[PDB]
Amino acid sequence: NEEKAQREANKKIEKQLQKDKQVYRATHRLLLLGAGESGKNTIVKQMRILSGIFETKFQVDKVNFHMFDVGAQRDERRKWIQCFNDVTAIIFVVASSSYQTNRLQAALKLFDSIWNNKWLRDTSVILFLNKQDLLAEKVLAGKSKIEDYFPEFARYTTPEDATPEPGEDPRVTRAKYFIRDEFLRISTASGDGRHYCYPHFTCAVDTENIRRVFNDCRDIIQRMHLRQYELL
Amino acid sequence: ASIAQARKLVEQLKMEANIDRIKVSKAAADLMAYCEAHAKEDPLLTPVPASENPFR
Amino acid sequence: VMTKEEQIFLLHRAQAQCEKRLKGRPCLPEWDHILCWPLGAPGEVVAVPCPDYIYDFNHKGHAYRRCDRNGSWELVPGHNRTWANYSECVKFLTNETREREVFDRLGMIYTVGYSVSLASLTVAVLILAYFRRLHCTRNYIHMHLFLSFMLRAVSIFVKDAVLYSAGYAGCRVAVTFFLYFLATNYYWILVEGLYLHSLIFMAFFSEKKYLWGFTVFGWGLPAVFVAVWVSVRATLANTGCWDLSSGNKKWIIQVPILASIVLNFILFINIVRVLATKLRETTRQQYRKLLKSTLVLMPLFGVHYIVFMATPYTEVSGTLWQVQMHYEMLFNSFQGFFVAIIYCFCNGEVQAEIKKSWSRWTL
Amino acid sequence: SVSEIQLMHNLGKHLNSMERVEWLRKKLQDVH
Amino acid sequence: LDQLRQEAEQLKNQIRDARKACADATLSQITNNIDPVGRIQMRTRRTLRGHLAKIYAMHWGTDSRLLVSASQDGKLIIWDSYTTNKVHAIPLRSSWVMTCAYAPSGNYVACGGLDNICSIYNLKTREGNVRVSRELAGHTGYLSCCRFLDDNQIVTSSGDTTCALWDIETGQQTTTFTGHTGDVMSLSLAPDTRLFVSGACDASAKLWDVREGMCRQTFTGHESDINAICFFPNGNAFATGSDDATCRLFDLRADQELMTYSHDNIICGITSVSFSKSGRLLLAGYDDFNCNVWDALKADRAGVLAGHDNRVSCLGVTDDGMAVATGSWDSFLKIWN
Amino acid sequence: QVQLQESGGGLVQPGGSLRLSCAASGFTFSNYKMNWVRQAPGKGLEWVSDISQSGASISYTGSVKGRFTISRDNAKNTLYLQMNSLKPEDTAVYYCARCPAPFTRDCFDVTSTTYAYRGQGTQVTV
Repeated sequence: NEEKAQREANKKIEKQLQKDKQVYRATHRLLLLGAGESGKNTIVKQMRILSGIFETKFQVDKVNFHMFDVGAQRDERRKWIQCFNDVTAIIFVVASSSYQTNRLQAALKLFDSIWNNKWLRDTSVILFLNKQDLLAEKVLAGKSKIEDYFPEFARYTTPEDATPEPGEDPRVTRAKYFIRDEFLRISTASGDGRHYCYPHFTCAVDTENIRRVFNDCRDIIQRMHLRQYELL
Repeated sequence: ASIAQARKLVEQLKMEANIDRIKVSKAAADLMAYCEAHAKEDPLLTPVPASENPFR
Repeated sequence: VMTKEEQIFLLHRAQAQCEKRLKGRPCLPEWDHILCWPLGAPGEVVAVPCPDYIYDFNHKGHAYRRCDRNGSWELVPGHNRTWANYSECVKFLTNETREREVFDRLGMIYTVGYSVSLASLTVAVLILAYFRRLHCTRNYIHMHLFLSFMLRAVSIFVKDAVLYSAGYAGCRVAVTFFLYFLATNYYWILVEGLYLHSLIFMAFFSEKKYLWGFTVFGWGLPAVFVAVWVSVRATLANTGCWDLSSGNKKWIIQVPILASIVLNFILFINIVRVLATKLRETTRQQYRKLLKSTLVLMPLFGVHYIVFMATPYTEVSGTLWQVQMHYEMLFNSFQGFFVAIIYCFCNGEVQAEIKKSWSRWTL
Repeated sequence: SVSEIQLMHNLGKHLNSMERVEWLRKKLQDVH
Repeated sequence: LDQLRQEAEQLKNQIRDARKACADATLSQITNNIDPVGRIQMRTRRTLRGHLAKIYAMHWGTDSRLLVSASQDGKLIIWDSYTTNKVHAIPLRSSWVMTCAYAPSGNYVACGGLDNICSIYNLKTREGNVRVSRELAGHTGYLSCCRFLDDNQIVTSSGDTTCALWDIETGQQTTTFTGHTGDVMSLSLAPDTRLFVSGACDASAKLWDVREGMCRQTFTGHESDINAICFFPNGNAFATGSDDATCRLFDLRADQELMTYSHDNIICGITSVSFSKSGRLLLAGYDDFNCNVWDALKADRAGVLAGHDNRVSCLGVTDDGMAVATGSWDSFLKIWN
Repeated sequence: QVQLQESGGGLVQPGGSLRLSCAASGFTFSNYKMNWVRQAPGKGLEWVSDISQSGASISYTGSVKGRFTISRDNAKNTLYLQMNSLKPEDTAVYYCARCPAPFTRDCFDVTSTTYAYRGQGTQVTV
């Protein structure tokens, strides 16, 4: 008699768990990670208008995204960063204009640690170089002098594939793509087609950031499906 | 500041120095005695029959 | 074309016509079950054109008979048979064992290929069903595709055994099963293509809404036009075994299947395009990877079907027909084997599962 | 066209023609 | 401050010398009179399926039949391990759960994680449903472990580098335990529930008096973060698993390490440790997707629980020692015998 | 207990040389990637240099590239930072930091405020 009631309760649980399974698979989880001055909070505000962790639900093209901003957590990330091994993407936000004597090097080291973490080796990273406007103003003002914080910038040349914005100074493009390639040097080193880095020249108030995240997530899902078929 | 942290660390080190420690051999004997006195109560250490095993 | 029973009925009609006609001395007319010979000249050879109710007789030629002078037909020397000469009508007759030899060669090649495919795919479906972690929508559709492959193979075997070792229901049901299961294999290849295309282009895929529809489309839609073909055959022809073609009614089953092939080929190239894009978005090595991916994706999509998809019913004694038949028999028979190799035996997940299970069993 | 269905059709037609030819040759031999 | 540092160094040297003086023979020599247990061949007797994401934690019941499991899909599933039937499926407000506890009375469950809150859910309400009996806030870092003392008191550990004792009736911090210099990863209550040990990301374990609220002893020797910790069944010793790919057994009364369970072929950290009923076996989950059953006295690997397709995150041993439940990042709980 | 003791820091004129030494104990030195991080007055912790377990892979911050040289002696369980072409901005407390886990390619948290596997640092005044 008790076993029948237990089985009935179990079936009642199973149907609701199937519903929750469908809901869980229908939603994509994102980990928004960045420095305090990287403009990550401004991105949160822009996505929201459009506690130990902050949850943001937003839908793009009827697709649900659940982004998680880490707050009220110590700077020692090496343990609670493992909770996001199976998120769709980690949106790593960089203050590209912050070349703490050098915040850019700190962001580079953090990106390297995330990239080479064994539990995050299958998690794609969406790179938001968030301070393109501030970077442009700094390099135009002549007070940048990036070569002292980065000697490799002196001999560096703008790549051929770079597509500058209309009316953009060549030095702006040079510096921004130099920082992007500084991150891509880490990302390309032993990526091996299991996780991917998506660098984007972003601003904290860019409405295109949500679409960039959506498109990167679509690409991640497509590449995962192709890997399941051994095509990639 | 860090002075209070250093004071707390030094106080904790003093307290840990003041405590008495028994011989390591005595504690090892205690653990062996416990393991031998409870060895037959351990289904993982010695297997139980499928009738006794609830996960048969 | 023409059946043996219809030719026998035509012979009976000619016999009845000759019987109605029947009802220095000229020979009396007679019926020898071949020709109706009229009154013959005394002591002269009488020539009659080859009959028009026999196809294999050369209508341009004419047979001859000999008649005596007293009014009696000439008999063969030393035999009771009357003298006759049917050679002029039998010129076109030829053994022509080459056509049957080609048919037997084709039969042997697809029999070998389909047996190998059946064995490999039975092993593959057993492996896929046994291992629980392998249970995925992709692997579910794989198992359905493998089942369709083996069903097509065994149905071809059963059809051959029943058909070539008699126009009752036990033959028509075998032909129907052959056509149906061949259609199901083609449509499950199409289902594989459609599922991969939805996984790629339909940004995020809802399994619950589409998997059941895919299963029904793969297994049920072929049944629709197979039942339509059966109904139309029963209504309009219903003659002998359904092995023989009957007008354009053969296109009830074939037009959908080929259409599926067409669709799948399009899907194939599209996915290849995406691969060419994907490796582009991350040199000669990317081209090599794209080549390997398209080579391993060809058997799953049935790409080889597109080469001879639009070939019509050409003459058997032709280079085009022989090339089409040999290529298609070989590749269709070994397609299931290649698919099993690529997606079960060479699959990384399945290989890892097999290695882990075997190592833990030995240990 | 579907190669295997066409092959089965052609084999059936060939077998029917061969049976017809064999019957005609048997008739020819029996008559003469 | 310089004199404080010098005195601290002198005290550390004195503590090391005292621990050396208390250690004359290693555990290997002292355990020469005990036979090896040989190969321990457990098998997956049950497989609990239904969790969607990685399982971060489980806790057995006192009845050794009902167990709670926490998955990072936002689920506490309460399982009847005998028949694999789910007894409860509690949806969590925060899906980032890293710990779960089951009350000894069986009437409550606990969970917590990145939200810093310890949620206590009732299991035997008047209507029979499951409600959030209480939320316990006050930790400034993620909740890494939690264990019930009784229906009214619960002990929790946090990445805030501190441990707390909460009165569930009033929702206040009865006691605070501070001293670790890294995230506390796990805690283990003593058999008498008067003391508890906690391992932290400072490569140190600490023994805390629940009533006094002070750190009685500090145990060192691990080279990296201690992810797991568990008391020996006798209550006078405990074990730790760390990221240095080694487990270590310490004893409380001697203040120093007793044994080190390590192997050259093991280069991955330990996520979970659990003793058997007698304490002769030390079960440790590893990053290499396997679990190792170690001969706790001979420091040899006596068995391998293999079969998990991802990182083994949690371990639990029944109060009667009948079964071992292992959770993993593959979303499945395996019951072993 | 993991112990990292820094020494060799002292007063030096700009453009001078100075060899910072780091004595490591309580862990297998060859198993851990090592780091040098400084804290200039009024500033947070800054990452300077890192060296792999064997010493094959080496990285620097840009400001010290071509000036400082990190090295490790696994047999002596010690780390070194040679300092040449010194500048006044290099005046800081230098912490010999260890990456948290062995046999790993990630080195989280060595610049954190309360990192555990980090030394007390040595003063370098230029």
